[PDB]
Amino acid sequence: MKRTFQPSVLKRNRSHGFRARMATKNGRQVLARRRAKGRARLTVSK
Amino acid sequence: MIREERLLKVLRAPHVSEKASTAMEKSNTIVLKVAKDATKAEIKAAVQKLFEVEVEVVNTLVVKGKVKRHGQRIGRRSDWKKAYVTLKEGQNLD
Amino acid sequence: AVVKCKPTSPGRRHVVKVVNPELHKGKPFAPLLEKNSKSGGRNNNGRITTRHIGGGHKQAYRIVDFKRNKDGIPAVVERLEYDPNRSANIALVLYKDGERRYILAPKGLKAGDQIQSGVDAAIKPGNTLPMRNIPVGSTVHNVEMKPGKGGQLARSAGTYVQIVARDGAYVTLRLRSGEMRKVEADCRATLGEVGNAEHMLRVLGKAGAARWRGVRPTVRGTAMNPVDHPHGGGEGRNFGKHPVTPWGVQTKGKKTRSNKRTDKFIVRRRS
RNA sequence: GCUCGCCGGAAGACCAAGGGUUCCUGUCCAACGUUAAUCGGGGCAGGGUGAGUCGACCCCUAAGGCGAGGCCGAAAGGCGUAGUCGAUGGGAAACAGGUUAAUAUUCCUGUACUUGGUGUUACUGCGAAGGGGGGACGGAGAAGGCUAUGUUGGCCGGGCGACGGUUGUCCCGGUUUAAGCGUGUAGGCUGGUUUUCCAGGCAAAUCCGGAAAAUCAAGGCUGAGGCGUGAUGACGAGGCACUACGGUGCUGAAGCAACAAAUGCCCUGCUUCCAGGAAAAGCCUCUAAGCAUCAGGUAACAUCAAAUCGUACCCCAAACCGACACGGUGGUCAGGUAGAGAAUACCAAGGCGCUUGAGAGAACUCGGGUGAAGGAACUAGGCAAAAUGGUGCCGUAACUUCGGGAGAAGGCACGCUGAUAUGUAGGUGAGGUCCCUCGCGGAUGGAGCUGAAAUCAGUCGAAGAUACCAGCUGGCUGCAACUGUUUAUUAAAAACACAGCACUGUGCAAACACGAAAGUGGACGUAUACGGUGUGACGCCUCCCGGUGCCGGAAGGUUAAUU
RNA sequence: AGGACCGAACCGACUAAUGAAAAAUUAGCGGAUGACUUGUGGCUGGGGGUGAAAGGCCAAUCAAACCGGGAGAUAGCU
Repeated sequence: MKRTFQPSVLKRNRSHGFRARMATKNGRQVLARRRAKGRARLTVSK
Repeated sequence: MIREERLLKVLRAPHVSEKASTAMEKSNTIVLKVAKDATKAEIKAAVQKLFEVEVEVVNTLVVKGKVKRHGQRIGRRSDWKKAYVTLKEGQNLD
Repeated sequence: AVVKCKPTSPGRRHVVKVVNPELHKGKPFAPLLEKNSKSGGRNNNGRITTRHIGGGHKQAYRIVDFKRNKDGIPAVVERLEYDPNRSANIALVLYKDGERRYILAPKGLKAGDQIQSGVDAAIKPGNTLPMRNIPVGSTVHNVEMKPGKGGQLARSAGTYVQIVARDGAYVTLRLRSGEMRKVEADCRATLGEVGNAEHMLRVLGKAGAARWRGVRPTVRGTAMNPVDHPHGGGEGRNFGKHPVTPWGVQTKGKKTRSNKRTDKFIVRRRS
């Protein structure tokens, strides 16, 4: 059965990666929040 | 024209292994560990100056670091650049 | 000519082709072509703005000349061509100076026919001249509304406009709708009817044909649930409401012209 | 190790995606592995990924994204021009063999190619953000020419049979060889060459386009395959020396022909159809500003250059997505016998026996087999099973929109052997002989090779479409015309859609829709068009305006802000 | 020629019996040149999308997704 997650690296990056996040204000905010939290992996970026 | 200083920094070590030995013996090709940033030409230059030996050609490759586990904690070894440097016919290297 | 297809399968039974042999069997004039990608009836916001558009065949855009400005140079008609972008047929013409253009093929036109734009040009089919120069009572197509703009009225397969009157700086057109409309007399117009008049006799004959023309299916409001359309819901088939668009506006009869800027030019509305 | 069994259009081989060391070697067996484990995709250590020509990067663009100014918006921000990004598409170049425990079009051996500089001598119009060409394109169909590949014969090497026969019309194996360079064929496209002029191609153009005129019927472009060379080489069945039983070193015969043949190539072709079928660069060409006897261009030749990153391994799976060593997952390769076939059966190459076994042979459950007589009596319902099942030929009703219905129904023939005919009809096609504008040419010729289908005669069986494979049929009737679509995971239908029909709106800055707006879709469309609504092929058809809507009217009554 | 026919791949899911499986199995079944199917990338966003329309689908979630916040909502009820 075709399950929901069907990985594709480029797609992932474009969607969720650092640059995408940077591009918008909300993305930036998210990043900031993550930083505040103390996340080790700030984004999906490898 | 590569700088002397740069050249010295390029070459990290000789690589000892069965394959390397074979290369040395049969094909007249030395297997070096080199700086990850070191391009082929630079490597060649280093070889020529620092070992005093004519170079036919340099093949490089990047070796990826193995992931290991020291007890409970996970940790990755560093990547490093290997270079097969083929010396010209009759060139004997110390 | 129209051709009723033999019923060798259902979905071919009711098909009627409109087969013109005089069209060019060949690749069109490539310099006048350009790319024309499909919308899916969706705007820059990415939302569907006009339902039921989608798919259909890839099509190039033939660059048709509706402005029709080569004044004084006589052109000769090289060939008639199929245009997928319109109900009419187009005609590749060749001006004496070596330029080619596509035009709407008018009714009588065929390969070898000479045509001409300009004030001086002969009042014959395919020739183009300002409506002050065109005799009253004549049938015209590809009619400009603003001088210099390009033909906007009567472009469709078997349309034409009657010049009913010329009163000073304006002329009154009897448009195909039945609307009588004032238009500046310096606005250009091509003599005769536009070509492909048996276009309306074609019958698609199956669902697939429609699809091929880029038309997705249309669901009836009454078949929906109330959350979707004003007509939705009802156990079994109910419909106890005045017909309306998906956005609640009356559909059977309610007029929607609001343009107060061009009310002056409309002599009489259609009926 | 020897048997046995299973897959073989895969359960084999090679990739992409995704994973990220799972690869190979040594070593260890606590845990992990549904049991044991000496084994492992487990633990620990070490090793392993070699590129000018494969892929990325790179040049070019599509959908789309971002977007200087800009337009718009309380703010945030939205849209968008110039531009700049974006492959899933376009763009230079490598093949064969050998090798590692583990890499190879990457190493080695041989033999190649590419496009850049730099320098040269030789020549002499070069030059783009511009012009033109080209690139550059659909579906279906039909062949014909080919090859991959296979079969048989020849050849070469080996064999003479654990049991009757087996020196022959006998048995086993092999019989392979690239890119490149040269040739330019089957075949496809197009008339060429020169001269003159011209409101066209944002300017110019010797280019393209258009007009004339002259003269020659062959000119050019394209093109699989074959042939030659590449190759006195390589590989080569197996023999022979050493042996850490893993292998290593030497050696090496023949290496042809015919027939069959793709869904691959010629073919981005041809024919045809309507639903009318990307873009931009590379590439070719034209000039402008310019420069002017300099640069630049093409000419060969020399030299230098091609960096960087990926390359292990899994990849229909125990390594990816499914919590698991548990269904899903795009591309490429496609042997034999039978067969229409990529179906099916048995096999090859290759890969596996699915990580608990051993007994026993109760009830009951699951999955199968057979069944006296009866044959739907079962049951809500013939649910399920049983049956039908192939090719050829004969034959086939109502009704019909004249296409259908129809594979209607129903029947007959079917193996093997011999003969017709030591193998026919056909297919293919070598020598020889003749012609010739000479070649991959044309004629004639028929050797050899291949080869159905039929008829007649015999013959075996209970049974010849013998297995696997492979329609059940007919009669009346509701609904929906039809092919389609639908409740991912209890509903596939009579529901939705549909061609068709009707009403209605909409004159273009269209109605309408998404947007505080700018704008965008509608549409680069223009009433034979577009939107909405209902109805739903085709046939025969299809009173009430009092109520509620809509349309038109505006005499009077009533009536807001305002005053 | 064909939204033509029979039929593998491929796409589906009508009948049947039966956790390996949070929808599968085996045996049959429908479509199979098209209103087909499929890879890669793109776009549409929550009273919003998309919908051959079932209130279907929008990450095992849908008559209004998920995450965090208002928030210790309120609970004459248990």
